[PDB]
Amino acid sequence: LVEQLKMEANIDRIKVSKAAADLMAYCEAHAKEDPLLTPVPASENPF
Amino acid sequence: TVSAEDKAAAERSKMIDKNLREDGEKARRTLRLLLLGADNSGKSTIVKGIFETKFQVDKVNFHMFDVGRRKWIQCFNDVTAIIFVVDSSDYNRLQEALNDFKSIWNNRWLRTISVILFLNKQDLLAEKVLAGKSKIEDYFPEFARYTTPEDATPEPGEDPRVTRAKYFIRKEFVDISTASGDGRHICYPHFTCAVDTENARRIFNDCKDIILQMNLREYNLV
Amino acid sequence: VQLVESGGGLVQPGGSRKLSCSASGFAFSSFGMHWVRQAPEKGLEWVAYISSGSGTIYYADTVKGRFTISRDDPKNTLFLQMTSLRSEDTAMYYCVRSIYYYGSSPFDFWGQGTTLTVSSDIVMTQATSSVPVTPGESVSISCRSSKSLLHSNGNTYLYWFLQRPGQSPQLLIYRMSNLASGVPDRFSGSGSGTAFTLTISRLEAEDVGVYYCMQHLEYPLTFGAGTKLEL
Amino acid sequence: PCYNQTLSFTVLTCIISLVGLTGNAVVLWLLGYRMRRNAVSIYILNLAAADFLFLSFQIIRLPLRLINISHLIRKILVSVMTFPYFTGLSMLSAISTERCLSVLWPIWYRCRRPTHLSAVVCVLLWGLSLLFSMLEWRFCDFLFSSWCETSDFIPVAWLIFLCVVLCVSSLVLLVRILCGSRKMPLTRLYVTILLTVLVFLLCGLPFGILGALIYRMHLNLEVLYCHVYLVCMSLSSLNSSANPIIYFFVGSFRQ
Amino acid sequence: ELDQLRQEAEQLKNQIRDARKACADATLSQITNNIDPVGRIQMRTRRTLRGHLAKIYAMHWGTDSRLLVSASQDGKLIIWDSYTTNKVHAIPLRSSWVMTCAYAPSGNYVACGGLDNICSIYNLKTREGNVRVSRELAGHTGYLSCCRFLDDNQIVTSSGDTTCALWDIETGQQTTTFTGHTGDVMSLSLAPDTRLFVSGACDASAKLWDVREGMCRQTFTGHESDINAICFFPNGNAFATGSDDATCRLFDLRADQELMTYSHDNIICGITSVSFSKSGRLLLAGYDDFNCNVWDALKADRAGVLAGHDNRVSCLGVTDDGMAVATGSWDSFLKIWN
Ligand SMILES: C[C@H](CCC(=O)O)[C@H]1CC[C@H]2[C@@H]3CC[C@@H]4C[C@H](OP(=O)(O)O)CC[C@]4(C)[C@H]3C[C@H](O)[C@]12C
Repeated sequence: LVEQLKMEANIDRIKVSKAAADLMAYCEAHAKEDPLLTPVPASENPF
Repeated sequence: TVSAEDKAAAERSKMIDKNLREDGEKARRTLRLLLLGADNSGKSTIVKGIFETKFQVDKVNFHMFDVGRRKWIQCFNDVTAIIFVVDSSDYNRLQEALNDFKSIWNNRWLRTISVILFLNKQDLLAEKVLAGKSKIEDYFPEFARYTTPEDATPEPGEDPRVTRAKYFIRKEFVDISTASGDGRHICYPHFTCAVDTENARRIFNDCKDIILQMNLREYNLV
Repeated sequence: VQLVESGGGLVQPGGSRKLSCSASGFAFSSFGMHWVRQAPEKGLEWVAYISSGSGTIYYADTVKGRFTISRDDPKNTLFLQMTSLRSEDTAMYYCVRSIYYYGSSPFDFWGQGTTLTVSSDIVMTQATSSVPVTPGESVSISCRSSKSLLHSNGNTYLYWFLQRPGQSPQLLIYRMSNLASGVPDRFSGSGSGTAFTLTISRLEAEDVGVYYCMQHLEYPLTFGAGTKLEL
Repeated sequence: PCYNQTLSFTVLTCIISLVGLTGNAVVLWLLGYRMRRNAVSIYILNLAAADFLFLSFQIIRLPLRLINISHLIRKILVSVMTFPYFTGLSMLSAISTERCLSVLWPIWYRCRRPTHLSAVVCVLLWGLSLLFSMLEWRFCDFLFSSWCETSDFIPVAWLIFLCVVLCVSSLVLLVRILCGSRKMPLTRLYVTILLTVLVFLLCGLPFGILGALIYRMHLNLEVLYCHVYLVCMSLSSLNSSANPIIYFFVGSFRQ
Repeated sequence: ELDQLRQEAEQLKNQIRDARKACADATLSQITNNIDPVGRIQMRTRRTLRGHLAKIYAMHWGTDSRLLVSASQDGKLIIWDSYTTNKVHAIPLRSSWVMTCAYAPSGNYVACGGLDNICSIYNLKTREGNVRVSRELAGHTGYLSCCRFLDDNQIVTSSGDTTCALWDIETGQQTTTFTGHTGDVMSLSLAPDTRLFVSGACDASAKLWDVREGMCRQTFTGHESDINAICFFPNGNAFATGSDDATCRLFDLRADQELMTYSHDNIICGITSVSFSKSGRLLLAGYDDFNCNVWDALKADRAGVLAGHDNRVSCLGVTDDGMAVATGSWDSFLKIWN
């Protein structure tokens, strides 16, 4: 806390809008390659 | 159909099922107890990571676990009973023991686990009371309003004052026990002299009563 | 990790002989065991299989009723009893361990052989029986199954063994893709249904020998004819 | 219908059978998949199945007593229906004695039980209820010799044995409960034990004793027995209807 | 002296809070309000893994997404083949009190730990056809709440001693010690790149630790209760924490503040386990209400309920391809959901 609090005091903090935008971009980019979002046909479902 | 290797894998899984069933059958006939105490209470002297002791009485096995809390007490959910050991010789830490018992009794995950209470000091309590150096009423001002009930089970070699103090402490634990229990579990208060050898029998009888209560509860009798 | 077998000898035709396989260094109780015979001139031929826990028993269609395979897990040993020996049975017998679970590699270890002297199944055929090779080159061998070894679960049950003459055969690649534990990375198996191949790159010493491809799709466990490699 | 006063009896028995099927179906569905089957839940399960069969044959049999009288297939129907009846009484006795044994020896019941005795007793009692169906069936019984032609009181012996063992198990449980430490939950344990005893005796049992006495003395229902048989049938139907209630829904709604 | 240090710490905390507030201009809810919702997600249970005789406390999927390890209170570590429900392995443990599972990324090893304060690494793929304990890592003064495999030789384990430890398995000794938590650390989540990890503790704070440096880089304090579970976002620049206050929270590594709260008025049960979908759009959250929940990670809207357990859901996992989600509960049953 003597120096760690000051070490973490100055972080390269980008705006919350930028973080939200990149999170949403990642979510939309990979939304077409996972099965829990859109169910896959039973032919390609191992379970 | 499944292939030959898949059939052999299924056979291996069936053998594993049989081994697990056998292990569970052997482990079902043991009773798991959770030993708890604050300090200098003689928890390890009750019966003559985790310290685990197995003792067998009346052809039944008991497992006693002590850990040397709100997080790891969650694991002991299927334990048959919590054995809480209290040092009654002193009174400065007696209220700390009362708060500890209240916290354990009112724990969310221990809402169906009964407690066997071992007030571990009997002779030391007698010496402390008879000496008169320490005023028990000073720590607990409820002595003026507390009187020994008409129905008493004193031993042959006892003094009325020592019996009154012992019953006061037992009552001071059982009011906490009975305040919020909803009937799902019951505290079993006892008194040991730290030299008494009939302590595993007491745990055995209390656990038999606990198991009887569970049988009555989940078989529609209670 | 040791399978030492005893038995064998001069037996008159129609006689009976029991031969044993003592297993040490591994959990014999959890391994399904095989007896596999090979003729003095011909290749490998699976004989019998005793499962783990003795729950499942299989024999070849040529020795059914006259051979009895059993195991003694507490004694960690395997038994093969024979009845009515014939001259077409005299061979060299191998005791093979094989454990079956997901990702397992059955036919891991083959014990040293016992020499016995008496005096519907799918076909795995190796087109080439002997090829000339030189160290440091690249060679490829192939064999064909009677029917596709691909299964509905995506596993193609093809196993490659290298005899290395003068010693018992050892597993090289299993399920036609996977590599056995301890074999060099130069070996590589591939192929599709009814057509599989094994490629050896930069052959070194202790590589020449007879290569057998066998199937584990159905329990008759047909072996290949073998493919000898020579300098 | 000997002369009259049958439509109301049929309607009441049909309503009781309908609610019995409803209760047995819901309890069977709940216990088949949404249950753990610890030690006695299997007993409630097969008892509910037996009751479902019992009121199933009850609904199959009773309403045709008014139309297209044949007096022949009804004997077959009651003979078939008496098998789920004995099955249900047998599992009632099994439940009673299992509770008595759990109270008497809790350590053995929890620790030393084989964890499969319930299914063994299940199949044994079902197979035994397949037996003792030859009470009235003195028809080509001798296919060879030492058999009771008319006075075959073995089914009655089995029924009375089930009754006495159930009663003695309940009595022993009550004595053990009253002769120990008193936490005093003796307000609903009394009512549930007495209710089980009554629904076993005041209902259900009258049908069995009527059947035993009717096959003991060959009575053709005459002109005065056209009302007591209907009463016994309705009592048995009510017992089979209320059995799933008292044995599972009381516990389900208790918490 | 002490007063000056306390005043300096308070001023630094106020400055950090002001910096976080200045970097907040629009919440993710406002940004994603103009986005089509996930709708209703109906996962059905395809496989049920029976064979555990006690409450299941942890599980971990394999990297091949077919084998899964599980630990229960009966002192058995069981490796299942999820496709066939076949039991690939089942081995006993020295201590029956085990509350964490780890599956090596290669699959050659598994890990376990609990009230014995020892992390046991078991070798699966070996000779002699049986798995044996390959290593016993000791040095934690408290119970082990989570353990994760950095690789086949490194392992990060968080304990109740209010610490985490990076061990080299070959040496068996602690390579790095991460300290700074004031309460029992209950969970840890390795980053996808495996260079830093987040650890949640009983002090209602989630701390991001750099594995290479060995020092805490960021601290997040949004919860008001012990953080039971933590899960890194698939991107690696965010994570989700689940605590006893019946709320989940989304934090960012670059924004240094909470993003969304996943809570409902009808939910009062604490969180026991959290997980993300493959794309990170759905946050799977195991609860104490005997059932799991699916949250829209971008809109904080419930998508569905995974209610198949008769007791609380203790462990959760999602396969690397996201095909299935495995939930293990205290009713000794593991269920795979698709
Ligand atoms: C439960 C007992 C078995 C006794 C025992 O196991 O110890 C069963 C067996 C045969 C059953 C009788 C058959 C015909 C009897 C005469 C009438 O005939 P129907 O209307 O046509 O049925 C009415 C039914 C009837 C009064 C049945 C009464 C009773 O239910 C019996 C006796």
